[PDB]
This record gives sequence, structure tokens and C-alpha cells, in this order.
Amino acid sequence: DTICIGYHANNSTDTVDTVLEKNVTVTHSVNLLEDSHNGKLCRLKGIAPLQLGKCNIAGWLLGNPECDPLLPVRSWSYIVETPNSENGICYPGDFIDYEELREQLSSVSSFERFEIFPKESSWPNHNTNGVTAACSHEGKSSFYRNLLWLTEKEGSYPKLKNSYVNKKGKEVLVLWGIHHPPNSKEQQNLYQNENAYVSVVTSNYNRRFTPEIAERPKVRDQAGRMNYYWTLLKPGDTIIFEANGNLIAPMYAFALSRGFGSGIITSNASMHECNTKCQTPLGAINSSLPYQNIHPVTIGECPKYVRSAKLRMVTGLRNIPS
Amino acid sequence: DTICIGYHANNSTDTVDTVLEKNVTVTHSVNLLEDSHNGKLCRLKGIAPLQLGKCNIAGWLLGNPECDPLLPVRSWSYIVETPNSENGICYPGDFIDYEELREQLSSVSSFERFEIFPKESSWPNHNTNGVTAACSHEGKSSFYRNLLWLTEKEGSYPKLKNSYVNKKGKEVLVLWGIHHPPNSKEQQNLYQNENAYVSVVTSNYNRRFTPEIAERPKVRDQAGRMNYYWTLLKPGDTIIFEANGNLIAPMYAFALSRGFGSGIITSNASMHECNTKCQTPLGAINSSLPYQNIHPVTIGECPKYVRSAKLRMVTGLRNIPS
Amino acid sequence: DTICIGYHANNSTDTVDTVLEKNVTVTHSVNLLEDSHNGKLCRLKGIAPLQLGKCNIAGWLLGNPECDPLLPVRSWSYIVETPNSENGICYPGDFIDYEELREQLSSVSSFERFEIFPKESSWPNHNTNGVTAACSHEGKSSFYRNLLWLTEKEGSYPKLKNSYVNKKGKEVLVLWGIHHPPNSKEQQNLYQNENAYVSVVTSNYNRRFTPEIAERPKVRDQAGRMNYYWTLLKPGDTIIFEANGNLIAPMYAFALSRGFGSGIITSNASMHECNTKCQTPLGAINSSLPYQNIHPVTIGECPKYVRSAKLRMVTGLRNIPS
Amino acid sequence: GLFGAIAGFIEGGWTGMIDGWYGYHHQNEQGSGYAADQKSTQNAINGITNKVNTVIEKMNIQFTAVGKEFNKLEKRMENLNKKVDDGFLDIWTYNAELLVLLENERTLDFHDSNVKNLYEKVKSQLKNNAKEIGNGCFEFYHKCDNECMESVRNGTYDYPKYSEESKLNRE
Amino acid sequence: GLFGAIAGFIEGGWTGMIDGWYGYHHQNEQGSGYAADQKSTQNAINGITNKVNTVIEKMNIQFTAVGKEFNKLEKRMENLNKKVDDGFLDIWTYNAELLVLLENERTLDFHDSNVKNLYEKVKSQLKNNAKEIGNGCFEFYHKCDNECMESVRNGTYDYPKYSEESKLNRE
Amino acid sequence: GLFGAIAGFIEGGWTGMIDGWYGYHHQNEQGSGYAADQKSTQNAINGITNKVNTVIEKMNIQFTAVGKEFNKLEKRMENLNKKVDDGFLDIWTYNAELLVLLENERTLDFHDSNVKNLYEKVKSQLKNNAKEIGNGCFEFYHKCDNECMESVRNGTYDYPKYSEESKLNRE
Amino acid sequence: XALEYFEWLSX
Amino acid sequence: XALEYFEWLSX
Amino acid sequence: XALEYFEWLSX
Ligand SMILES: *[C@@H]1O[C@H](CO)[C@@H](O[C@@H]2O[C@H](CO)[C@@H](O)[C@H](O)[C@H]2NC(C)=O)[C@H](O)[C@H]1NC(C)=O
Ligand SMILES: *[C@@H]1O[C@H](CO)[C@@H](O[C@@H]2O[C@H](CO)[C@@H](O)[C@H](O)[C@H]2NC(C)=O)[C@H](O)[C@H]1NC(C)=O
Ligand SMILES: *[C@@H]1O[C@H](CO)[C@@H](O[C@@H]2O[C@H](CO)[C@@H](O)[C@H](O)[C@H]2NC(C)=O)[C@H](O)[C@H]1NC(C)=O
Ligand SMILES: *[C@@H]1O[C@H](CO)[C@@H](O)[C@H](O)[C@H]1NC(C)=O
Ligand SMILES: *[C@@H]1O[C@H](CO)[C@@H](O)[C@H](O)[C@H]1NC(C)=O
Ligand SMILES: *[C@@H]1O[C@H](CO)[C@@H](O)[C@H](O)[C@H]1NC(C)=O
Ligand SMILES: *[C@@H]1O[C@H](CO)[C@@H](O)[C@H](O)[C@H]1NC(C)=O
Ligand SMILES: *[C@@H]1O[C@H](CO)[C@@H](O)[C@H](O)[C@H]1NC(C)=O
Ligand SMILES: *[C@@H]1O[C@H](CO)[C@@H](O)[C@H](O)[C@H]1NC(C)=O
Ligand SMILES: *[C@@H]1O[C@H](CO)[C@@H](O)[C@H](O)[C@H]1NC(C)=O
Ligand SMILES: *[C@@H]1O[C@H](CO)[C@@H](O)[C@H](O)[C@H]1NC(C)=O
Ligand SMILES: *[C@@H]1O[C@H](CO)[C@@H](O)[C@H](O)[C@H]1NC(C)=O
Ligand SMILES: *[C@@H]1O[C@H](CO)[C@@H](O)[C@H](O)[C@H]1NC(C)=O
Ligand SMILES: *[C@@H]1O[C@H](CO)[C@@H](O)[C@H](O)[C@H]1NC(C)=O
Ligand SMILES: *[C@@H]1O[C@H](CO)[C@@H](O)[C@H](O)[C@H]1NC(C)=O
Ligand SMILES: [Cl-]
Ligand SMILES: [Cl-]
Ligand SMILES: [Cl-]
Ligand SMILES: [Cl-]
Ligand SMILES: [Cl-]
Ligand SMILES: [Cl-]
Repeated sequence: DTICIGYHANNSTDTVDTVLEKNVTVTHSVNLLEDSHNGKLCRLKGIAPLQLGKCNIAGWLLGNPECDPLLPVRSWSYIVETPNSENGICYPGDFIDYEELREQLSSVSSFERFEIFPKESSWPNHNTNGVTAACSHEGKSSFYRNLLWLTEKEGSYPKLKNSYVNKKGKEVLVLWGIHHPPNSKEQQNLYQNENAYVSVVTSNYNRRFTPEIAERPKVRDQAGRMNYYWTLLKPGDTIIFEANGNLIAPMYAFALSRGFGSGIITSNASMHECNTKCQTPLGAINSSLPYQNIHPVTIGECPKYVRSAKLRMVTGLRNIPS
Repeated sequence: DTICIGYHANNSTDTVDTVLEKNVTVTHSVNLLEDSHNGKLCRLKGIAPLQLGKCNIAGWLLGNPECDPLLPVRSWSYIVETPNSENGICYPGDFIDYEELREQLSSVSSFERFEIFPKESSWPNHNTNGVTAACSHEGKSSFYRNLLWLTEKEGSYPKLKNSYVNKKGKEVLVLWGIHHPPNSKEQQNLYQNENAYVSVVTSNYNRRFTPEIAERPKVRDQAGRMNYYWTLLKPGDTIIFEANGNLIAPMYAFALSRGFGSGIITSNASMHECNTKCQTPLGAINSSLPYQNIHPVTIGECPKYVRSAKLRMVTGLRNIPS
Repeated sequence: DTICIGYHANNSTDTVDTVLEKNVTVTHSVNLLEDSHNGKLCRLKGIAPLQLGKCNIAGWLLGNPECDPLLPVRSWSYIVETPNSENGICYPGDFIDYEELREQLSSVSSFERFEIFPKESSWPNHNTNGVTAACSHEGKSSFYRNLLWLTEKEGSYPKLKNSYVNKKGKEVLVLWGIHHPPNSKEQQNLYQNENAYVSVVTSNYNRRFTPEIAERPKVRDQAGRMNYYWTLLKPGDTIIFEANGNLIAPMYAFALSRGFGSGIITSNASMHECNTKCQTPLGAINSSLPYQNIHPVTIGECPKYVRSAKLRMVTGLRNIPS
Repeated sequence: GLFGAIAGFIEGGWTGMIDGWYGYHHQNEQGSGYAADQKSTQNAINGITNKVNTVIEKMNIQFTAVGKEFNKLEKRMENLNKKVDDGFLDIWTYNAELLVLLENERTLDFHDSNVKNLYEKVKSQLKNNAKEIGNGCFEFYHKCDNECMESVRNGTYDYPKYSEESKLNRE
Repeated sequence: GLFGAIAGFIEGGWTGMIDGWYGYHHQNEQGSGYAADQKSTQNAINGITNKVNTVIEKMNIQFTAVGKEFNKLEKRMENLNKKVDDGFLDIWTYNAELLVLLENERTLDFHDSNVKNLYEKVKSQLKNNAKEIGNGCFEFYHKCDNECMESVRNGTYDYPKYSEESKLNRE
Repeated sequence: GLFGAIAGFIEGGWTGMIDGWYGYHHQNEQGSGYAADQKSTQNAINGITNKVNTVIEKMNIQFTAVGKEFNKLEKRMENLNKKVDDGFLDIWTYNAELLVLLENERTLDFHDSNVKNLYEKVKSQLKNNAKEIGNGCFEFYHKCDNECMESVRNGTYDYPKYSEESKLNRE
Repeated sequence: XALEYFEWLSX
Repeated sequence: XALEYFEWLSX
Repeated sequence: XALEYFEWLSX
């Protein structure tokens, strides 16, 4: 009569690494590393993302004609740009503090596009029909949907001075532009002034602009430039524009809402009818594992990104069915 | 006759966590996490802090009238601002490189407030009596104690050009201002010039200022602005001011001393007659423990801040009096 | 008859530290910390470094006369400055975005110094013989080798406008300067214009410069200043200069090549005929150990820097020959 | 093994024992069979559960973390940001892999210790009433029915009950 | 326990033994009593002292670290600074908690090992002169006075001195 | 030692055994001598080799990392960069030193365990055919030639072969 | 996490 | 740090 | 790394 003491064994082929010995076959184990995604752009906690599609932040905010017009009011959980972003700044120039603006939009949860300066009846005694071939829409010459090219009317450019009082109850992003003609001839032909100036002021913003005339290399067949500026108008505050030339006046501004957990990503995937708590540019992650090796860029509630190819923790015993 | 082998047991109720088992009652243990503070602002290694009280850095440096005047020479271990800081920039405008200035003051151990440009006998042929209601002291209209509002005298504003040679043997912080009137009428009424300019130069500093006239929204019932500028005058170096208008000339500068271990904090606690080697905005820490969960902001020689609620290390045995 | 079980012992005096006990003598051990270097500047993967010797980046790029002229085309693995760097900016002024320029050069693997604007036949109707004592070479008065001081010729300074088209197939670093005379008299004596201006433009660069006249403290016996500017001309792009005064025109530009693993260090060691895969300012490291306590600044493929004085791992047994 | 039981003096494992990590195998006149020890198995399960859950617990939920952009004159800030991201990544990869390795070693050692202690428990319950025939087995000097085997397993082995018979057979 | 002594075959601890971590309890004709083993206790104290002091030593003194301010056009730099502070905080919290857990496990295992080794020392000194009656106790086959007990405790037990008597009683 | 063999019941080491970490010493009529155990030594060598190589492997190659410069109006960015470098340095120094300490403790414990297990292997092969005379030595109750010793070392000790003679001498 | 490896475990 | 847990420890 | 501490090790 005998009795024996022994331990469990099975057919498991799971392997783990230890400090003394790599590659140990064990009876039970647990994977801590998430390597699977669905390859889709999904909703984040029920909220659909803001896809810009063919355009980037600059093109979307400025109002590039080639972009498919978005609904007046939008709300999202994160913003998606495509690598195929061709449509942005269509008329050559510098976008001042564009990166900072992107960083500001990174915490924005929704926008309301509204008319801050109504076209017909805002800039009397001035032309508002100016277009360009650099911003071509459907073959013809056009211009930004949110901006307005103020030009001389009937041989004169009177010193205009308009204002707007923010009663939206939220931050109002206002964008405008300053034109820099290649020669003084065009300067006189457009704004009828050689000593023109633009003045934009709020309670905390204050800037003056002076046209710089010089011949420049052709960019999109344009020797002239156009610098773009922006500011965030506080609730209850007033913004004042005063110009006697070279002002690309605002027409549509943005009522912005602040949120948490948002961000801007560059993705190739397309939007599907799914929902997730974690999103990467490669796809969505549905997991409770602490680690993931899919992508460093994550939005929502995700596992920690690591370079590891394998993170398997042994729970069972050394498997010896021999 | 028998002999037995056993281990220690007592009435200890200390508990520690392990990887295999949480909440183990042990005979002896050691707490590594400091969670106690005295709720007081104390001296740091014998040196009392610089309390600004009702004012912030801007208000203190500019010389805001509402602030209780500090002694001519001060020395500290750290600077304390209050959340109740209401008194700062009293006349609306922008403080250029204010954050950088704060960062500079973060390594300053002492200051000497001295007259760099004596009032009566510095700016001949100019008025030095200009005040404002924005900087109101005791109901009446006043102005910064360290600055001086130079105005037209007897219908004229002669081009002034004054200088100062640093023989203090240390860095001399010099602050000044540039006024921007809301209209050209006030510009002429104050400085009698429409093409005014200010010029501030040293051996390594060089800046020119041009008044920008434009109507701006009322801030503290003031439609005009006032930009504030500063620079650090090296030992033995000369600073030169040259203006024909809109210059808020310096009157009191600061001889600065450099130190180590200092910093700027926002605190609610009050100063007591105590001394410590570690200070937080919530209070002082008297401990030798390696960790603390009191506050991330520390000054002096402190434990490392962690989010942990408990860090107890077992020294004794598993306590089994059963 | 007996048999015994035992373990190895030798005369080893190696000591290691454990958590329970410091200073344990063991039979076999392994040092993981590299503390040895050769005290020499060597080649990095076969490529010799770029030694500036008596000059720094500013002096080298501007073309300081005191510097020993480098070969037209150079290629390196890293750049070496000396603490004895005295020769840099010889004529007082500000080097705009100098740190950014250094950071750009940190990823540059080679340069080709070429004539972008040939001296005789580039700036007709202008003098190109201007020198100074601030940039003294061999006792006499001289000037930068890469720049050119354009002055009035025969009582006039015609508005010059020259350009260059990059067909080098690589980035072309272009440097120039703007002179700021101490008085208007010298301004007229040099450039014959009081309303002078400089204009530098490319496809993505755009800047205008206006002379600021003011008396300044003597620096290297010069009361006037000279601001230095630079830009990177993209392949196929054109750069245009247009000035009617105060322009320190470019003469020699740099065709730059981009590389990996490069960097700028300050070193005291001298160049020897050796080769290494890891270089520090104190010397070269030839090792396979994971850690080193020699210097935080490393170039190439080096061990991780740590503050540790000792990192010895026991492989053998507790050595007890007793 | 650090305790020399698993893959030690008990060379192999039992596929026949499917209801537990550690247990017994018996053979008497009534027959033979396996029987997992529920106490030690449950304790081990609890411990290792606590280990896994603590490893998971220590890694907090990674909230939104996206890249940032910089213009052509902000290369330093760009490289600084990159240095931050890279450094954190290195450190976390390191920590994860190392922690997994350490806890794996400790886990195998833990199982080894459990088996060893079980064997020693049985060896201490029995005495001269049985002999060690190696491979983690005991041979009784007396007849041990299913009730006796059960007494061995649930820790109530009556040594004086069989001491006389075992003494006779041991001679 | 990893070595199965503490809360193992020695089920409970001794409140009666107040002068040490590990020790003995005896009972003979002269009476009964506790007596802590100073050697093993002192060694354990030294080791654990070294452990605590090294944990404290590895954490360097946190010098002055205060926040910084940024204007409305420096949101990126602000978020970068914040990312740095947060990352470092995460890593240090992690390291502290983990280190404490690990060293705690190792500490309990260490005590268990010490008790086990003490028991084995006594078991090796005595032989057939005494029997294991479980619970970490030995019953002598001979009369063992206070001097004999002391010889057992300070490691100089004279086995042949009592070998004859023990041989007679063991029969 | 955690297992009480090294510097435990086997007090010292053997300088006479130069061809291995663990082994044997014998003495019979044919003479005396040392003989390292190649199996356990080779296993230990493999394990520790794996340990060292993994420690080295986990530390990736430090590529080019040089300082950066800042003007007089970029003190914040400068101090931020410095805070990054310092923080990373602290963390890595910490990790390195701690890892070395831990693995050192574990290594010594590992060797101790190996020696202990070897001793237990020999003790289990022999039985009442030999007696434990302490210090990790066994005294045979029979004549054990070089062939017998070899059978003990390579794990093929024939117990019934000498059981009768040993039984006679043990009496 | 729970390790339901045997049916009688208590989860 | 010292662990004075018993009177005869040596500190 | 290899630990060639004995001649018959296999490296
Ligand atoms: C543990 O096992 C012992 C042996 O099987 C159990 O005792 C026997 O218990 C049963 C109850 O089902 C009695 O009717 C038998 O007569 C007992 N055998 C003896 C030796 O009398 C015991 O019940 C089990 N339970 C515990 C907790 O010990
Ligand atoms: C260890 O204990 C043994 C036994 O108590 C001690 O020896 C006895 O030592 C005393 C000295 O106080 C002698 O007078 C007794 O006669 C000894 N007993 C015997 C067996 O003769 C011994 O002194 C103690 N010290 C050490 C270090 O072993
Ligand atoms: C292990 O050792 C045993 C004993 O030395 C070896 O067996 C002896 O083996 C030799 C072969 O060289 C035989 O000729 C002897 O007659 C054997 N002795 C006995 C008891 O007959 C055995 O060969 C060794 N090898 C292994 C792997 O066990
Ligand atoms: C292996 O064992 C698993 C149980 O873990 C079982 O589901 C499966 O059928 C087995 N497969 C083979 C091929 O034995
Ligand atoms: C790992 O172990 C498995 C299981 O035997 C074996 O198939 C494989 O060859 C091993 N791989 C390595 C590289 O050790
Ligand atoms: C997405 O982008 C990757 C490059 O990152 C490219 O390989 C792939 O073809 C793209 N796929 C789609 C569907 O756009
Ligand atoms: C995510 O995966 C888990 C695991 O199967 C599943 O329970 C859950 O339904 C999945 N969620 C969604 C929304 O697909
Ligand atoms: C508990 O034990 C401590 C000694 O550590 C003693 O000071 C205290 O009086 C005891 N308290 C109780 C209630 O037993
Ligand atoms: C921790 O153990 C203590 C001591 O018995 C006990 O009172 C308490 O209920 C336990 N807490 C938990 C949550 O395990
Ligand atoms: C200090 O500030 C805290 C808010 O952080 C507030 O709750 C508290 O009332 C204040 N206390 C005092 C004494 O000012
Ligand atoms: C700080 O606390 C320690 C611990 O009691 C004490 O020794 C010391 O006096 C205290 N120091 C001060 C200044 O209160
Ligand atoms: C010490 O031992 C080493 C072998 O590791 C040997 O080379 C050396 O000669 C010995 N030196 C002394 C003084 O014993
Ligand atoms: C370390 O051990 C060595 C070897 O005996 C000894 O010489 C030395 O005194 C010890 N140092 C310390 C400080 O323990
Ligand atoms: C190199 O510099 C160090 C200062 O860092 C100085 O001590 C040393 O004298 C210098 N040596 C040489 C050869 O220049
Ligand atoms: C670097 O050191 C190793 C170790 O001796 C040596 O093999 C190698 O030749 C050295 N390399 C050079 C280039 O000196
Ligand atoms: Cl929507
Ligand atoms: Cl004072
Ligand atoms: Cl070369
Ligand atoms: Cl069974
Ligand atoms: Cl006692
Ligand atoms: Cl031998």
C-alpha cells in the first residue's frame, strides 16, 4: 500500500521567460500585453470624432472651398486628420501661432460656426467680391468661406472700423488675415493707400499690422503673401478691427466649448458604426490588459504603450507531463 | 523533558501588504511615508521667507500703492504669493516676459531697492506729477512707486536722454513702461508729439518702442494701455534711456543677489515663529522619511512626493499570538 | 569510509553588496560599470570630428578672420568646441536664433562652402572694401570672410536687389547682417539714406529690417551694433535680397548635408590617431558594459550614464576559504 | 527548482490529476487513484491571484496622450519633447519586462515550495509507519484503506492506531 | 510561508518570549521557561536594518522643486512641463509601492527561513536522543537539566554523553 | 544563507575543489580526493549566465545625447531641460543599483539552494547505509570503493547491494 | 481578474 | 535608522 | 557574455 505526493500537469504549450531560464513551458499563464486592434475609427464613449477628411486644421478653420462644408454646430471626442491632407492654406503666407492654435483645439469638444461680421452690411463703402485662383473651387476662382477680401470700391478705401461683442457665453475664436502685395502698383490698385495699416484689439489682445511690399518667389503662382492671425475672444469681451487697407476681414467665427480627453491624430482608418473606450490611429482597442504595443498615440482610457513583443506572466506550474 | 523552537509574538496591530497577500499583521514595522505637517509657514534654515501678502510679483516690482511698502533691503529663502492676490498690474497693459522674470526671481536671495533716477533732477523740462485713478491709493489717484509718468511741461516735451552706470557690484533689475493712449488727441495733450519713440539700450539689451494709438475696450475704466518692460543690468554696465514721449521712466531699481534652493509658492498659511528644513504650501515638514504625500511643491530638503496613501515596510515577523 | 558535500572556494577578494548585507567577498563576479576612458578625441565609426579649435559656431559660420580657414568641403561625425573659445562674434551685436542654428547644425554631417554672391560683380555701384578694427586680423583691420560690408560709392547708395537660385540639390544655409550705426551722421556717411531698409525673402522666409540709430555703450570699442540673421534655403528655391543701406550682404553660404548620431560637445582633449564607437568630452569609451559613470554627454553607441560609483554583480559563491 | 521538489526528487507532473495544482496518488487493496489537495491549491490560487491583480493595479489607466507640432524655428523644443516621450517609453518598457521576469521566477519558486511543504507534511504525519521509496512516494508498513488515506490527506493520520502493526512489519 | 515553519509546522508564535525574534522553550524537572536565541536574532536584526537603511538611502533628498508659469500663447510648453511632472510622479509612486511590496514578501520569507534553520540546527544536534513530537518540539529520551538545555541552545550538545541513557530508554 | 547550507551546516568552502562550484570529497582505503559535480555546476552556470545576459540586454544602447543652449530669455526652458535630464538620471541610477542588489541576494540564495539540494540528493540515495556526521559529511557503514563513490556521485547508488553489510555493521 | 482553473475554487 | 527592539541588541 | 570559469563547461 502506497501514497504519493505530486503536482499538476497538462498539455499546455504556453511559454514564459524567467531571470534564470528563458522559454519555460507552464500549465497556466496570463497575457498582459495587448496586440490586437480592429483597424477601425470608432466612437469614444458614445461620441463620434471630428473627421476633416481632405483638409487639415488650417484649411478647415480658414474655410477652404475644396473642403466639404461641415454642419453649423459640431461636437466630437477627438479630431482626425489624414496623411492625404492636401487642402490647407491655399493662398501662400504664414499661419502665426498655428501650432499653439492646434494645441488649443486639442481641448475643444465642440464648435458653433456663426456670422460675426455679416457680409452685405458690415463693410459699407468697400468691395467684398475679391477672389483668387489660388483658392480655386470647381475650376473657378474663389476664396475662404470664413474670411472676406476687402477691396477698394469706386476709387477709394475709407478707413473702416468695426467691432463685435461676445454674448455667446463662451470663447469665440476669431480668425483674420493681412495681405502683402508683391508690388506697390497692386497695393494702390487694391487698397488705394501706400501707408495702410490694420489694428486688431480686445481686452487682452493688441496688435498692429503694416504691409510689407516686396517681390517674392512664386508659390501656387502667387508672388504676394497673406499672413493669418487668430485670437480667443473672452465671454463678454469686445473685439475691434480698424483698417485702411490690406485687411482680410473675418466673416465666420467659432463659438468653442471646452472638454477633456480630446486630441488630434493622423489616421488612415475609416469611420465605422462601432464604439470603444480606447482609440489609436491604427484602430480601436477593446481590452483590460495593462500594456499594449500597438501605438504610442492613444485617446481615451488605454493600456500603457511599451516596445515589448511579449509580456506573459506565469500563474500555473512548470508543465512536465514526462 | 522537552525543548521547543519558536518565534516572537506580540499585540501589534500593524499591517503590511505583500505581493502574495495584502493586509498582514506583523510584530514590527516601519513607516516610510510622511503624511504630517504643521500647517504653518516657517523659516527655511534660519532664513525668513518674502511674503508679498496682498500683492503678486508684478504689483510688488512695479510698486503698486495698495501694497504695504517693504524695507529697502530684504533677504529671503523663498517667496510667498497668496491666492487672494488682487493687487498687481493696476493700469491695464501687457507685462512683457513676466514669466521669465518670475523664473529669474526664483533664484534671487535678496534685493536692495534704490533710486536709479532721482525724481526732482533727472528729467528736467518735464512734468513728473502724472497720476491715475486706476492706481488709486486711499481713495485718491496715484501711481507706481518705482515708476514715473513723464508728461509735457509748459507746452513742450524735449527729447530726453538719461543714463545710469551700475556700480552696485551686482545685477540691477531695471523696470520701465510704455504708454499707449486711446486717441491722438490725448497723445498730443500728454507728450506733444505724434511721432514719438522710446529707446532703451545697454551692452546686451537693445529695444525701440513706438506708440500704437487705437480705441480699446475699457479695462479698469481705462481705454489706453501701458506695456511693462524690464532688463538685468550687468555689473559695470550702463543703461541708456532716450525718449520724446510715452515713456514711463524708472525711478527705483533693484540690486539683486543670487542664491540657491529658493522658489515661488502660492500659500494660504501664515508666518509663525518656527524653523524647518522643508516647506510646502500647506505647511512645514519635519521628517527623515524618504517619501511624503502632502504636496508636490516643496522647498528646501524634503522627502520625495508620491501619490501613495500607505508605504509601510515590515521589519518584524508575522504576528500570530493564536 | 566517508563522502562529503561541499562548495567552491578560492582567493578572490571581489566584494559585492546585497540588500541584507553589504560588502560580501565572493568567488566570481562581473563589473557592469565602465569607469575607464583613453582621454583622447577619436574618430567615430571611421569619421573624424569637426574641430573648431580657437573659435565657436558663430565665429566659424560668420567667417572670423582669426580662425584658421577650413577646407572648402568638410565631413564629420561630431563637432568640437573648446572652452578656450575666444573668437566668435567679433563685431558687437545680436545673433538671432543662434541656439536654434546650433541645434540645426547638430544634425549636419557635412558642409560645402561656396560663393553665393561673388564679390567683384554682384553689387555694382557699391563699395565692398569696408573693414573694421573689431575684426582685426594680424594687427590690421579686417572683416568676416563669409560676409561683405556694402558701403556708399561716389556719394550714392543705389537700391540694390540681387537673388540666388539653389541648384545644389541640398539645403543652403545663408547668413547675413544688419548694421545699426550709433548716430545719424555715420548713417549718412555710410549708406547716404536715413530711411533705409533691408528685405530678405524666400518661398517660406520673409523679413524686413529697419536701422535703429542710438548711442550705445562701447563694446570692443564699438558704439554701433550689427545683428546677424540666417535661413535655410530649400533645394530649388530662390532667395532675394533688396536693400538701400545697412546690409551686410552674404558672400559665402553653406551647402549642408543631413546625418544621424552627430552632436556638439565642449572638450579639452586633443585629436589622436584612434577610432571608437563611443565618445565623451573627457575621452573615448571602448566597452560593452551597460553602464558608465564617466560623462553624461556621449556621442555614438555608449553605455547608459549613471551616478553610481560601483555596480558589481556576483556570479560565483560566497567565498569562505576558512 | 529552488526547493528541489518540482523537477527535482519528484521528477514529473500528473496529467491524471486534473482538479488541482497539488495533490496525492494512492494505491491500496480497494484500488488506486488521484486526489487534489484543496487547501494548498486554494491558498496558492489566492496568492497568485493577488500577484496578478497587483501587477495590473500598479499600472494606471493611460489617458489621452497625443503628439504636438513645432515650426521650423522650434527644433530644440521638438527634440526635448521627443526626448521626454522616448525616455518615459524606455523606462516603462524596462519596468514591465523586468517585473514580469522577477515575478515569474518567484512564482515557479512558490509552487516548488508548496509541493515541498506538502511532501514534508505527509512525511511528518507518517513516521516509521511508512518508508520513503523516493519519487515523492511513501510505502506503508501497514494496511491503509480509503479512510486511512483520507486521514493522511486531511491531516488527521492516527499514528498510534497503526503503530503496532507497522512495528511488527518493519521488524 | 515559503519555508513552511512560521504559520506552518510551527503553528503559532510566543508572546511569552519577549527578548527576541527566535528562540526556545524548555521544560524539565527544574521547571519550564522561554529563552531567546541571541545569535540568529542579532543576525536578522542586522540584515533587516541594512534593508531598511538601503531603501532609505536609495531615495535621495528632494531639493527645491516649484511650478512655473506660462502665458496664453505657451500652452504646448505648459502641457510639456505638466507631462514631465506627471510622468516622473507616476514612475516614482510605482517604484516606491513595488519596492515596498517585494521587500515585504522577502522579509517574511527571511524570518521563516531563520526559524526553519534554527529548528534544523537543534534537530541535527540531537539525534536518536530525542524524538520529534511535532509543533517544532523535541522530547528527550533522557534527563536534560538546565545545563544540558543550555548546551543545546549555545550549540555544544554532548550527544555521546547521553547516548547510552537515551539508547536504553528508546529501546 | 536562506537555505542554511553555505556558511550554515556546511561551514566553509573547498579551495581543493578547483573544477566546479559544487561537488564532493571522498576518503576510502584507496585514498582520498575531491570531485566537482558537473551537472549542478553546469545548470547553475547556465542560469547565472542567463541572468547576467538579461541584465545587460535590458539596458539598451545609449545613442547620441548632447546638451542644448538657451539665451537669457529662455531660463524656464533651460530649467525644464535640466529637470528632464536630472530626473531620468536619478531614475536610471536608482534602477541600476537596486537591480544589482536584488539579483545579488537572489544569486547567493540560489547557490545556497543548489548546495542544499545536492546534499539532500546524496542523503536520499544513501539511507541507513550511512550516518550523518555533520558538516555535510556522510560516514558509510560499509566499504565504499571508488566505483561505489562514483555510483553515489552520478546518482546510481545501489542501496540493496550494501544493505546487508551496512545492516550488520550498524547492528 | 479571477483564475477559474478548477471548479471548486472559491473566485 | 536603528531597530532597538530588544535591550541587548548591539545598535 | 560567457562565464568560462571551468574548462569543461559547455560556453
Ligand atoms: C478527516 O478525515 C478523517 C478520516 O477520514 C475523518 O474521520 C473519519 O471521519 C468520518 C466522518 O465521515 C467518521 O465517520 C470516520 O469514522 C472517521 N474515521 C475514523 C478514524 O474514525 C474526518 O471526519 C475528516 N474531517 C476532518 C475535518 O478531520
Ligand atoms: C555553552 O554551554 C555549555 C553548556 O552550558 C557551557 O558549558 C558548560 O560551561 C560551564 C561554564 O559556565 C561549565 O562550568 C560547565 O561545566 C559546562 N558544562 C559541561 C558540559 O561541562 C559552555 O561554557 C557554554 N559556552 C560556549 C561558548 O560553549
Ligand atoms: C555511473 O556510475 C556507475 C558506477 O560507477 C557506473 O557503473 C559502473 O559502470 C561501469 C562502466 O564504466 C561498469 O563497468 C561498472 O561495472 C559499473 N559498476 C557496477 C555497479 O556494475 C555507470 O556506468 C555510470 N554511468 C551512468 C550514466 O550511470
Ligand atoms: C489540450 O488541453 C486542453 C485543456 O486545457 C483541451 O481543451 C484540449 O482539447 C487539449 N488538446 C490536445 C490536443 O490535447
Ligand atoms: C523553447 O522550448 C520549446 C519547448 O520545448 C522548444 O520547442 C523550443 O525549441 C525552445 N526554444 C528555444 C529557442 O529555446
Ligand atoms: C494607410 O497608411 C499606411 C502607411 O502608414 C499605408 O501603408 C496604407 O496603405 C494605408 N492604408 C489605407 C487603407 O489607406
Ligand atoms: C470587448 O471585448 C470583451 C471581451 O470579449 C467583450 O466582452 C465586449 O463585448 C467587447 N465590447 C465590445 C463593445 O465589443
Ligand atoms: C501592547 O503592547 C505594547 C508593547 O509593544 C504595550 O506598550 C501596550 O501596553 C500593549 N497594549 C495592550 C492593550 O496590550
Ligand atoms: C485585514 O486584517 C485585519 C486583521 O484581522 C482584519 O480586521 C480586516 O478585516 C482585514 N481587512 C481586509 C479588507 O482584509
Ligand atoms: C486656504 O485655502 C483653501 C483652499 O485651497 C481653503 O479651503 C481654505 O479655506 C483656506 N484657508 C485659509 C485659512 O485661508
Ligand atoms: C522634529 O522632529 C523630531 C522628532 O521628534 C524632533 O527630534 C525635533 O526636535 C523636531 N524639530 C523641531 C525643530 O521641531
Ligand atoms: C589568486 O588566485 C588566482 C586565480 O583566480 C591566481 O591567478 C593568483 O595567482 C592567486 N594569487 C594568490 C596571491 O594566491
Ligand atoms: C568589507 O569586508 C572586507 C573583507 O573582510 C574587510 O576588509 C573590510 O574591513 C570590510 N569593510 C566594511 C566597511 O565592512
Ligand atoms: C581641461 O579642462 C579641465 C577643466 O575642466 C582643466 O582642469 C584641465 O587643466 C584642462 N586640461 C587641458 C589639457 O586642457
Ligand atoms: C577595445 O577593447 C577590447 C577589449 O580588449 C579589445 O578587444 C579591442 O581591440 C579594443 N578596440 C580597440 C579599437 O582598441
Ligand atoms: Cl455632431
Ligand atoms: Cl530681511
Ligand atoms: Cl573632411
Ligand atoms: Cl489519493
Ligand atoms: Cl529554553
Ligand atoms: Cl569525491
